[PDB]
Amino acid sequence: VSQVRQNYHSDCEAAVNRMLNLELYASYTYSSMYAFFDRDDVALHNVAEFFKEHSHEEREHAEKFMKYQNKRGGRVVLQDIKKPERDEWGNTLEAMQAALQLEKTVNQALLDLHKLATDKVDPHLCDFLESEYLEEEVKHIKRIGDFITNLKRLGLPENGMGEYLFDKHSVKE
Amino acid sequence: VSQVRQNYHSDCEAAVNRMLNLELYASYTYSSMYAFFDRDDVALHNVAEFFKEHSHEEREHAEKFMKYQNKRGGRVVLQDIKKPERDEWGNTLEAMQAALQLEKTVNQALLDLHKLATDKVDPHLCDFLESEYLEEEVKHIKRIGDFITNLKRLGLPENGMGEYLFDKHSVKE
Amino acid sequence: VSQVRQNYHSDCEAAVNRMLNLELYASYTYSSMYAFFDRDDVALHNVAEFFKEHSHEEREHAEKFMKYQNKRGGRVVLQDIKKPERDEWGNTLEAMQAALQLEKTVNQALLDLHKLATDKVDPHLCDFLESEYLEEEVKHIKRIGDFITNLKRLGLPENGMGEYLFDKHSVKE
Amino acid sequence: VSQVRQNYHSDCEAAVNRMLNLELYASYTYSSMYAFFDRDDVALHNVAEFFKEHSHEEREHAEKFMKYQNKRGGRVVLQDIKKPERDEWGNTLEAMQAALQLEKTVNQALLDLHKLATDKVDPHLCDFLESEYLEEEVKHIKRIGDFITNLKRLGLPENGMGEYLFDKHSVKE
Ligand SMILES: [Cl-]
Ligand SMILES: [Cl-]
Ligand SMILES: [Cl-]
Ligand SMILES: [Cl-]
Ligand SMILES: [Cl-]
Ligand SMILES: [Cl-]
Ligand SMILES: [Cl-]
Ligand SMILES: [Cl-]
Ligand SMILES: [Cl-]
Ligand SMILES: [Cl-]
Ligand SMILES: [Cl-]
Ligand SMILES: [Cl-]
Ligand SMILES: [Cl-]
Ligand SMILES: [Cl-]
Ligand SMILES: [Co+2]
Ligand SMILES: [Co+2]
Ligand SMILES: [Co+2]
Ligand SMILES: [Co+2]
Ligand SMILES: [Co+2]
Ligand SMILES: [Co+2]
Ligand SMILES: [Co+2]
Ligand SMILES: [Co+2]
Ligand SMILES: [Co+2]
Ligand SMILES: [Co+2]
Ligand SMILES: [Co+2]
Ligand SMILES: [Co+2]
Ligand SMILES: [Co+2]
Ligand SMILES: [Co+2]
Ligand SMILES: [Co+2]
Ligand SMILES: [Co+2]
Ligand SMILES: [Co+2]
Ligand SMILES: [Co+2]
Ligand SMILES: [Co+2]
Ligand SMILES: [Mg+2]
Ligand SMILES: [Mg+2]
Ligand SMILES: [Mg+2]
Ligand SMILES: [Mg+2]
Ligand SMILES: [Mg+2]
Ligand SMILES: [Mg+2]
Ligand SMILES: [Mg+2]
Ligand SMILES: [Mg+2]
Ligand SMILES: [Mg+2]
Ligand SMILES: [Mg+2]
Ligand SMILES: [Mg+2]
Ligand SMILES: [Mg+2]
Ligand SMILES: [Mg+2]
Ligand SMILES: [Mg+2]
Ligand SMILES: [Mg+2]
Ligand SMILES: [Mg+2]
Ligand SMILES: [Mg+2]
Ligand SMILES: [Mg+2]
Ligand SMILES: [Mg+2]
Ligand SMILES: [Mg+2]
Repeated sequence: VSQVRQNYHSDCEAAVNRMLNLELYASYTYSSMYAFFDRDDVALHNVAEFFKEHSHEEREHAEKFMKYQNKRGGRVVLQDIKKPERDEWGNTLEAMQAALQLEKTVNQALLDLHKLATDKVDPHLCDFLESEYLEEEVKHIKRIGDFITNLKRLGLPENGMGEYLFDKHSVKE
Repeated sequence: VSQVRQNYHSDCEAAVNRMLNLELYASYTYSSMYAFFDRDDVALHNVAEFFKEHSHEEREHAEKFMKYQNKRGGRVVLQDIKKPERDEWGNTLEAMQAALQLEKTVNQALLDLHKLATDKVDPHLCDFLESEYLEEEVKHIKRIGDFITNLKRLGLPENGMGEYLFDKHSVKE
Repeated sequence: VSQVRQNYHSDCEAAVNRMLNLELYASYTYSSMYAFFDRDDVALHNVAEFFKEHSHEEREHAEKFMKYQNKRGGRVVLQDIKKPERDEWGNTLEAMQAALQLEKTVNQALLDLHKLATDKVDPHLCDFLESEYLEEEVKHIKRIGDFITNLKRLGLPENGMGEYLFDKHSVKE
Repeated sequence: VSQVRQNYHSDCEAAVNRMLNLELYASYTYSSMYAFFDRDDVALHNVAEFFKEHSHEEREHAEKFMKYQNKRGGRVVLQDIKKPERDEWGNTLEAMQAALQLEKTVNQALLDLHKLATDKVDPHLCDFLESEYLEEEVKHIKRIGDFITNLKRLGLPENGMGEYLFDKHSVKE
């Protein structure tokens, strides 16, 4: 084993690699959303830029797992980054609904990793998850839920004026 | 009696303690409104922050009565702060209507205290009320009434787009 | 359930609401202490301002629980804020002794909530408690204990000169 | 009558002149206290300077009544400024006790003038009293009472060390 490795279970190492792939998957889905909202026949630029920012964030989340793996003496093992589930995202409401589920999927995986870390008596990995990931997920989920609420209030999906207003007044940088 | 006490009727002292409790009650009701508008299924953040600010104001109003009581040689006597009348506040219109009635209840109590102070020939307490409270109440009542007018114009309670517009254009910090 | 809610047990949600009430209760007790030490026949202003500051802190602690509840998709439910146990607080020693017990009551409730969160496998709530509350409690308890030690050294309750010296040299802003 | 005079009763004009004399009397008493505490066999300089400051304040209070009288079209009529009741003031406690009674005498006279003004339906004179005098009296009375409390706590009159400590830690500029 690595000279640095101490109290780091094989199962946690593998789970970190799986998590990294999921972060990368989330990044790629948000890129798809960005591109959709930048289409000339969609054209909700502030929405698009929100998704772009989230794509970037998720990619940083992935980088931080790679660094974590090496710090603990584990070995980064990459897998294919699967393409997003959809090619087209309907409208701002549908996209936000998809983003909420994505975030909850990410969160569940983080929570599962934390439970594994707990089981294996790995306080360092717990702390990393709690300090760098779990609160950010709560924040994202809350923000997106709040957006959904507003989109529904604004009459989505039918009310185009409402969709326009949201893009112009909600999606603050 | 206190060495400082001069021209301060027992009835005014007691009425000051009652008023203090009412200020605290008002603060707590506005906190409830804040929390309601911060819910993920409500999500009107600027509305929420308006109520939060008013909660803070009312708590300062209470502190100022405590200081006043001691300055005059009276004794602060606290009672339970009753929970707000509702757990849920419907929508921005219903909440603003409740806030208007709350402010008018506060104002009536202030006016009643002023009449007591007058009756007891206490110019100092009159002046305090006039200089620190009565004008602020008029301002609040006016602001909230103006909001109600606008909320009705915007189609509340039914018109969700109108509610959204209000949150984004009216509730200035 | 709320669209945001994920891994948040009903029991934890209720316990958060109870905790919030206790923070508010602590705030109100410290306000009472402030008012007592501001009395003309007590007149220990720096002591009074220490308690005032703690009142404000506790109220901020309460606000942070309200925000936490909403972030997790729970629902804030308020109860009456009970009046403090005493109307009068004796002297600086008695008050500090009461404040120590108050802080320990708060701490015990936080520790109990953490144990519940642990039992329910809620790392997010653990982290919140550990990062925002538990260390602050240790600090407060230590500070107040240190004050008690000094008050006893200074001859409280009998030694008025000692009480005066404490107010003028210990209770630093 | 003066060309400016409007709604100004002869009784109020005379009462203003009496009040002015009382302000001047208060000033002169505080000067006496200053001189006593500056004696080489008393030597409590910070105490002395507190009284000096109050002497100056009272003299400004008198000036403001003179200006008020002329503004309303009354005529300033001066009387002798009587010497203070004592030549010697004992100690810091005795002096503060005398200052408390002096302030309460001043306050009573102000309150009496306000009642006269009320009776004569003179809102301008009411307002002047409330805005320029009555709150300052409450503040002074409170401050001095607080000092008395502390002086008693410190063991006055017998405890010279306590008197010294008060001069060095209480009588802030
Ligand atoms: Cl290992
Ligand atoms: Cl598709
Ligand atoms: Cl985080
Ligand atoms: Cl706009
Ligand atoms: Cl009285
Ligand atoms: Cl309700
Ligand atoms: Cl006002
Ligand atoms: Cl849940
Ligand atoms: Cl009691
Ligand atoms: Cl902490
Ligand atoms: Cl010192
Ligand atoms: Cl006239
Ligand atoms: Cl004499
Ligand atoms: Cl004044
Ligand atoms: Co752009
Ligand atoms: Co992520
Ligand atoms: Co990067
Ligand atoms: Co983020
Ligand atoms: Co905000
Ligand atoms: Co108020
Ligand atoms: Co405050
Ligand atoms: Co008046
Ligand atoms: Co205001
Ligand atoms: Co202060
Ligand atoms: Co607290
Ligand atoms: Co606050
Ligand atoms: Co931690
Ligand atoms: Co603290
Ligand atoms: Co000097
Ligand atoms: Co004066
Ligand atoms: Co001058
Ligand atoms: Co006035
Ligand atoms: Co003054
Ligand atoms: Mg090797
Ligand atoms: Mg392995
Ligand atoms: Mg933009
Ligand atoms: Mg495929
Ligand atoms: Mg954190
Ligand atoms: Mg007494
Ligand atoms: Mg009474
Ligand atoms: Mg805002
Ligand atoms: Mg009840
Ligand atoms: Mg005014
Ligand atoms: Mg729902
Ligand atoms: Mg439940
Ligand atoms: Mg201080
Ligand atoms: Mg009770
Ligand atoms: Mg910490
Ligand atoms: Mg003429
Ligand atoms: Mg005349
Ligand atoms: Mg000095
Ligand atoms: Mg004579
Ligand atoms: Mg004033």
